[PDB]
Amino acid sequence: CKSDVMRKIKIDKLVLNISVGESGDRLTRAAKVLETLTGQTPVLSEARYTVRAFSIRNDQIACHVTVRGAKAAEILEKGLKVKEFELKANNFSATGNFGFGIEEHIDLGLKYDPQVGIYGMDFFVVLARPGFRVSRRKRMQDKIGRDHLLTKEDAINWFKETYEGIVLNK
Amino acid sequence: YVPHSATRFAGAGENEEALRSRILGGHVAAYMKYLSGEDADLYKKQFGRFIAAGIAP
Amino acid sequence: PLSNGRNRRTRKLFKRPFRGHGLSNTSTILHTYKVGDYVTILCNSSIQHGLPYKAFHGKTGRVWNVNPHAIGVMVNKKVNNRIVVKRLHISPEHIKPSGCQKDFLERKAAVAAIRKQNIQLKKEGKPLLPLPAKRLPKQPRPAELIKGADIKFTTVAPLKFEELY
Amino acid sequence: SKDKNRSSHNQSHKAHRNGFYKPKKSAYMSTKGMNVQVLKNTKAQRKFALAKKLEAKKAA
RNA sequence: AGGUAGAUUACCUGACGUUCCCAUCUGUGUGAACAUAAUGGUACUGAUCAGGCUCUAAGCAUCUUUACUUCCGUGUUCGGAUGGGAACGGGUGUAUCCUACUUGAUAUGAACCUACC
RNA sequence: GGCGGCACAUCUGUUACAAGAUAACGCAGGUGUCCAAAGAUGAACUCAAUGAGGACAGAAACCUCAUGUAGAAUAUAAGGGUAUAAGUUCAUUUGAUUAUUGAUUCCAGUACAAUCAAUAACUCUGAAAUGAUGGCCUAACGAUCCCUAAGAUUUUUAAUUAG
RNA sequence: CAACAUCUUGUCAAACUAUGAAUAAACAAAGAAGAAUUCUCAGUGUUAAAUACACUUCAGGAAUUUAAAU
Repeated sequence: CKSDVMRKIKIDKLVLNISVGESGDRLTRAAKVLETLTGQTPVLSEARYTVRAFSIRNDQIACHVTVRGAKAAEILEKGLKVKEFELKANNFSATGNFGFGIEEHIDLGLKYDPQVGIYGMDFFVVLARPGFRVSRRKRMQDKIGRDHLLTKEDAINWFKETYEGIVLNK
Repeated sequence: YVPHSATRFAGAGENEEALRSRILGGHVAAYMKYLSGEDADLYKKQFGRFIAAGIAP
Repeated sequence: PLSNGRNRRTRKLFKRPFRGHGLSNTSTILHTYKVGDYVTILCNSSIQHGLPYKAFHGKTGRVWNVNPHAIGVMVNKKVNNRIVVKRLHISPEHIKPSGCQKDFLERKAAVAAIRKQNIQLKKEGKPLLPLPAKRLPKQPRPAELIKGADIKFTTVAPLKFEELY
Repeated sequence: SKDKNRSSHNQSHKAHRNGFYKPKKSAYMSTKGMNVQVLKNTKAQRKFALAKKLEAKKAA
């Protein structure tokens, strides 16, 4: 009857972002791989500050998407298995999140084209506890307690159990 | 008398019977007769006290 | 040399009170003003619509008319060598209930209480109570005795000059 | 030939010779621009009392 | 005791921890339809399997902050007025008004209508 | 005096002296514009920055969490105002309309111009209370005569039939 | 080393400010005609309806007390 069931750490959101420096064509292709990877259309992102060194303020630059629930679990399994569950101990944020990046989208090899080329992708995993709604609800918006909030080490133990992947301290 | 416009009730689309049925718990009644058609544990989980109290859809 | 703008020289006049920004009170819009009341014009810069002129800030006026969203205020203005009557229509966000007659209003209550008793005493035969005494400036204090049993003495003399460095 | 531009010297003394003319009591009792419904109520009653008073004068 | 609506708008805020839920509140389950968005995360709707874990509320601390009180200090400054003093610069005496910063002590809310325990 | 400048119509802070008024060819600056949205309304969101993380990616690209009283943004000069907004995004729309009053600001209590409070229409947004007669406020401008456009069908009558 | 944090220290602002005087500015200290109370009371309108409330010479009318209010 212990209330530990209300402290069960779980995934609440997984964001995949494809940030390219060009607008058009390539972005129309980078957004198409995320529709196949996740099943839902992504959202395009525009530049915040224009810089001539990067050849980039109203033009679409990136295309990210967030998946939650059971769908985010298998996509995390695919992304983690590319790294073979080898995540460094420096990849965990102090807030309890962690992330990594990939170079080649493995996607599908049956129908592959050189038009889409090769894209790199990043993964970010946002954990939560049952009771995190208090900061997101419209009415009576409050702050989660310090003890309820996760930490860097609280995310490490969760990652070392549900996937058994060891954490490198090199 | 409460001033209002009739474009935000359960109608505002479909017709009056769509609003009238929802006033009579039509959406709740159609839920069980759909949930029971698909599964039984799902029907028990959602309407646990409805089944025990004997309220037919 | 200044300019003739409507809201000239309001860097400090129209600034909000320290930690007094944002919305105003709710009693500001709930206060019930009636014709004949005394009000104080206090231009609230947070409401730029219907803002009264900066010359009437702090002026005390009398309510002369009540309108659905604005309250009529009638104040006195000083001109070259005469005084003119200024009639304004001001929303409640810029006026305030004046307390000029707070002392006067309680004196009327004190007299009305005594007078109400004088109609309970004359017909019943008891001697009638008098009205409260009128206000007077601080009068010369009368003679009195000071006991020598609970008294104490401290001598007073010029202090020897001591340097602060 | 420059001149002195402006001075308030001897202006308060001039203003207090025939001092600040206060407005009369008739200035505070004006009723122009008052509430429309309040004005209608007053006119409706003043016409009711006037007709009644003039009828009694007519009878005698 | 709790919940809804409030008025005063930090004695009501912020940080570190702590205490119950018996009712209520909350978090909690689900996505077929109203309706929702890239995501049932928000909002929407249907429900009651579990929980006081966070909320919320009550309290702790030589706690920052905040609000009152003495002190600072009749000190700075100031209105009136010399054939007063000084080469200036500035600064008395007289009859008057008298802040501020700071430090020390106290507090950490009071209060209105409706329902239910 | 000339040459220079506009202190000539004008707005912001300061000089300026804790009501109002207020000098210098005093100081630091500003105006003759711009906007079918940058007007109106409804909804949603919260900005700058910092800390910790993620391939290229680094001091500056994009993504996530936490802190974040506005340190951002608000067409412009400066000063005021603004956080379930007045800022950003989305959706609808043209009240940036017609007619009549009474006031406030320069005021000589003249005109121009500006600022308001109502009434009678027809409408916009919203579920609604409300809001809307241009721009969050303080500058963004104009007589007599002349020319050039818009408006006066509501109603009142005459003639002929029936009473 | 520097740098960045944090605690102290010395000195400043007409175009900086929390706080904030002295002097001042505008009210009240009893004029629908010098107060008050009791009874009676009407027309419009607000209002869910009002006997509440608003204005109407503190609508109006009659009695009693009353010249008081730095």
